[PDB]
Amino acid sequence: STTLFKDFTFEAAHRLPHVPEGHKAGRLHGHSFMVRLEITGEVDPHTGWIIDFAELKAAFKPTYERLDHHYLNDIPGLENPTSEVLAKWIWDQVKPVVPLLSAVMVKETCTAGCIYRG
Amino acid sequence: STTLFKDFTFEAAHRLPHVPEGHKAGRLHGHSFMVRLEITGEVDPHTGWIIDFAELKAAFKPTYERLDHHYLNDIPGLENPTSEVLAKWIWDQVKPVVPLLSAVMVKETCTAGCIYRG
Amino acid sequence: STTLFKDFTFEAAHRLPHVPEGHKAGRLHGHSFMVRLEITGEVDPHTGWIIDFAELKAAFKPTYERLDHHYLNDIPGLENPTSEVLAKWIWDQVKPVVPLLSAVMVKETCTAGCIYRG
Amino acid sequence: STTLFKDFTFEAAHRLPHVPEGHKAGRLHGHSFMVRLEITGEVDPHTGWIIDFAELKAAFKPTYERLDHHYLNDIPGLENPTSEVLAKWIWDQVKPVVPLLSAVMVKETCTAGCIYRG
Amino acid sequence: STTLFKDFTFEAAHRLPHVPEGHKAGRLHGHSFMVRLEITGEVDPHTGWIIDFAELKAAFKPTYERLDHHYLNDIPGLENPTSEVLAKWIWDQVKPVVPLLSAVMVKETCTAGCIYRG
Amino acid sequence: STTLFKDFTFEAAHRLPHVPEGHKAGRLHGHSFMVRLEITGEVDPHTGWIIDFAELKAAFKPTYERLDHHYLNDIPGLENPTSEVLAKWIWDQVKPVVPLLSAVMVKETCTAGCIYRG
Ligand SMILES: C[C@@H](O)[C@@H](O)c1cnc2nc(N)[nH]c(=O)c2n1
Ligand SMILES: C[C@@H](O)[C@@H](O)c1cnc2nc(N)[nH]c(=O)c2n1
Ligand SMILES: C[C@@H](O)[C@@H](O)c1cnc2nc(N)[nH]c(=O)c2n1
Ligand SMILES: C[C@@H](O)[C@@H](O)c1cnc2nc(N)[nH]c(=O)c2n1
Ligand SMILES: C[C@@H](O)[C@@H](O)c1cnc2nc(N)[nH]c(=O)c2n1
Ligand SMILES: C[C@@H](O)[C@@H](O)c1cnc2nc(N)[nH]c(=O)c2n1
Ligand SMILES: [Zn+2]
Ligand SMILES: [Zn+2]
Ligand SMILES: [Zn+2]
Ligand SMILES: [Zn+2]
Ligand SMILES: [Zn+2]
Ligand SMILES: [Zn+2]
Repeated sequence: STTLFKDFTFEAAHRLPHVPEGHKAGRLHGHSFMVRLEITGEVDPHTGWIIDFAELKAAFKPTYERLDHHYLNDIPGLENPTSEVLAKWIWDQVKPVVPLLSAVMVKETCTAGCIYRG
Repeated sequence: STTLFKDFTFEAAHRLPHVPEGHKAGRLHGHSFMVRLEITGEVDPHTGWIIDFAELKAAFKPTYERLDHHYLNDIPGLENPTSEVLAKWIWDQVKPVVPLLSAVMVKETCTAGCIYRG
Repeated sequence: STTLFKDFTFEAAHRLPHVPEGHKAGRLHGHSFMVRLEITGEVDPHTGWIIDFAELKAAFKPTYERLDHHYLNDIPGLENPTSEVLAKWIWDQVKPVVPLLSAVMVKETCTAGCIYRG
Repeated sequence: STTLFKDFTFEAAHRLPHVPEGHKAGRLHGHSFMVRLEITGEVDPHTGWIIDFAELKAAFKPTYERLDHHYLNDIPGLENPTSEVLAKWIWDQVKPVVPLLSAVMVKETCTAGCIYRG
Repeated sequence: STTLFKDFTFEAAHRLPHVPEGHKAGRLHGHSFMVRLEITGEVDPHTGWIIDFAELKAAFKPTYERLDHHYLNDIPGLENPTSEVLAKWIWDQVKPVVPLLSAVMVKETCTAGCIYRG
Repeated sequence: STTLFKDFTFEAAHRLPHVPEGHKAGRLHGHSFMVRLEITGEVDPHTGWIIDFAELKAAFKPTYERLDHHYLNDIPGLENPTSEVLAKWIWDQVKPVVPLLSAVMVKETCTAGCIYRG
């Protein structure tokens, strides 16, 4: 078994609407978000790879454009943009064009994140 | 499933008591230790998260104050303070208060660590 | 000569109001900003330090709290919140309470920043 | 169960022979490679570890010396030196001298790599 | 005084011609090179910046393309491609187009590097 | 002007003898300490360098061996081993064997350090 992964970062704004009154996350703020796409599958004997890294980047690119330098709450499905909802949403957007996807990781900060799978 | 993780670092001294005579780990020394706490669970449809990262941080804290800026060998159960032993010890202290705990990782140095699960 | 520094991270939203329209920075977005404060001065023979790292952390606190998990455009003096303007703005808030401040570095992203001095 | 891991970096050149003529990986180039060896086993009740980190390092050394500061295409088995092939290859060199080995990870760049377990 | 900086990484092979016979840098190998371009200048009142990060990026591009996924020794002026020689050579390419340039840093590996300032 | 730099890390214990009664630094503890040595001089036309990175690693080794996996307080001159004192102390050990030394930086934690320059 072989797993490949590629990391991306994007700069965005968000706010959490269902947190308690005066919770710091309920104010408009932002992060440099780290996402990791992980894919599992067979290695081709000839090319020596599961899929070209550049090909994983290209598949993620339209989702990436929509996230980077944007305000996440304005994206349908992200109206509650926690790390967990974000990772599921990314899975849902990318799984159909990367059928070998087996994990998506979202880090909001250098110290805290989330991993979504199947 | 969805996993959450939060990272902490604490600064401590320790010594390994059972290593051979010349061994550098037998001398009083210290490290910047890194701990990752991992938990696995259901995402609440309303809050959009498993628990607040800050809840996690708050639960580890009593344990954190005991490790940070201390000499590990003086803590009961850490009298042989390897990473393997520390990881299990941290699991035993934190699992009772975070039942969703699914792994603890401890890194002594930037290049070396271990993961205790179940 | 001896210089000390301490690093801080805060999560915030901002947008640049004087970019041509269509410029990515003109949209509401965010970053995990890193700030480095740098002081220069005489080491006390008794304490062995210039001042305590925690004293530096404490003098920065009221400024830190205005920036962390906030929208920077709403802070007066920050209506054009570029890295350059922000480093100056922080200098200006922090120099009165830390007279040995010799530099302020602001990093918007992991790959890009600014340093302000004197 | 408990898992131990150890990280190494080696500096190397390589080119991919089976990419289309345009492709940038077909040019002679290089990377600071990162490799992680992962072992899973029983923690000895006296030593308090699975095996010494230093032992894992000493076992990887001969493989390490072949990789470091070398051109990978000249190494038998690495004539198509992708991340995937490197992972499996390292697995193959290392599993016989470290039977606890449970994963090998190779990172070609900071944001991209691959995990192998047989 | 304000300084701004921007980091880039590129993947390249090289080798050193003037080291003694068994020296490891004399073998064909590679690295993930890191370069930091630094500029110093006045902050414009309207833009709030010295120049856009993206402008510094665009000026460096023709030079960056020559370096990434290439063999350094084949580039004229880089037949002895040490960090020191690389740093000066980048300065020499970029300085004429970016007169505000005040420093070029190169790092071959995570822990070693060089800074050229004219 | 050209400057070259090399980073090292060592694992050590210390405590601060001159902090008030309850100060956490006054307890026995430890750090992964990072040290950067910086040197400044002329690049030899033939070697393409100031000195070999490995040469600087060799000049620092006897001093490095005294710090790594050791209790700093028992080293003469380090009875009060703050970052400031340690950076001056390392300068003092390293200057006589590296006349081109222009800076020593010491970092105790990931986010706080000291730079001493003569
Ligand atoms: C910035 C941070 O306060 C906010 O983004 C936040 C706070 N707590 C959180 N907690 C969880 N579990 N998930 C999150 O995304 C999350 N997010
Ligand atoms: C500093 C380091 O030598 C010492 O803490 C050390 C050395 N070797 C080790 N080896 C293992 N397996 N686990 C450890 O915690 C460990 N720990
Ligand atoms: C998001 C980022 O592109 C935007 O914040 C941005 C773009 N270019 C920039 N350029 C400079 N010089 N300073 C900035 O703060 C800056 N900031
Ligand atoms: C340099 C880099 O472009 C080249 O080494 C490259 C490109 N795409 C890749 N894609 C995969 N899947 N694996 C690789 O090792 C890989 N390797
Ligand atoms: C990779 C490394 O072994 C080799 O490239 C190397 C070794 N020692 C060096 N020493 C100096 N000063 N500069 C270098 O670029 C340098 N470069
Ligand atoms: C571990 C940390 O609490 C302790 O070593 C500490 C605390 N505050 C400090 N403050 C200064 N200025 N220098 C130090 O070395 C220092 N060192
Ligand atoms: Zn947030
Ligand atoms: Zn140790
Ligand atoms: Zn921005
Ligand atoms: Zn490559
Ligand atoms: Zn090299
Ligand atoms: Zn300390």
